[PDB]
Amino acid sequence: PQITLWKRPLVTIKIGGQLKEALLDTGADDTVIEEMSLPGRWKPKMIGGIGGFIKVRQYDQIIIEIAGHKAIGTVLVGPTPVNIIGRNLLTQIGATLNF
Amino acid sequence: PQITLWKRPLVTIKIGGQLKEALLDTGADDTVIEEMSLPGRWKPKMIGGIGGFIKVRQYDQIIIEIAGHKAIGTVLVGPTPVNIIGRNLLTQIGATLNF
Ligand SMILES: CC(C)CN(C[C@@H](O)[C@H](Cc1ccccc1)NC(=O)O[C@H]1CCOC1)S(=O)(=O)c1ccc(N)cc1
Ligand SMILES: [Cl-]
Repeated sequence: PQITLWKRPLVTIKIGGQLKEALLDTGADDTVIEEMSLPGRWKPKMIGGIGGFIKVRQYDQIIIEIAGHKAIGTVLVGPTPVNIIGRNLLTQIGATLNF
Repeated sequence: PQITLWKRPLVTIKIGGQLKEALLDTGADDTVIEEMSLPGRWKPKMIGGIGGFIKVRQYDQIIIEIAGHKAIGTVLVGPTPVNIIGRNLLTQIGATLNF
């Protein structure tokens, strides 16, 4: 699908059995999802941006269905205002920025 | 061009006669650049990032060249980790997300 940017590029995703809305973000290195429970071991990490840093839990090898496309990779779970799909998963679904 | 996301989508921008590096950021509503001197009066603006809200200076009708493409629009100046080209200017250069 070809997504224009007149508005936030939001899509529906499936993770850990729940349905959520997330932003397709080329500016985000890794994917970050709001507080939720995920299975497995995790390790703490700090990610920073506009406003500073937040502490997140790094879960590896998580499966996510992005707009009907399955993908595997690291997911950061923490107090983010919005669910963000980063480059680590955008690449897996073959997303590109065109102009 | 067609930009894959295996690495940060960085591009050269030309603003105020200077060459700078900037990130094509679909998850950013506005364009935010590091401290520098811009012409005209500014208005105050509050923007929200991953770590909270910050105060920036808004300059309108600034001429900016993004990867060789000329745009003219709003540019915010403040304490940002990297120069960010947000949706306000991406729409001007006709950028889309495809997959
Ligand atoms: C600042 C860039 C370099 C990185 N951020 C991505 C950006 O797309 C970020 C996404 C976002 C949108 C709305 C609320 C909160 C975050 N937009 C952003 O700050 O929008 C501001 C600037 C203009 O409009 C509002 S990040 O969230 O800090 C980040 C850092 C590390 C990881 N692993 C993932 C995400
Ligand atoms: Cl590829």
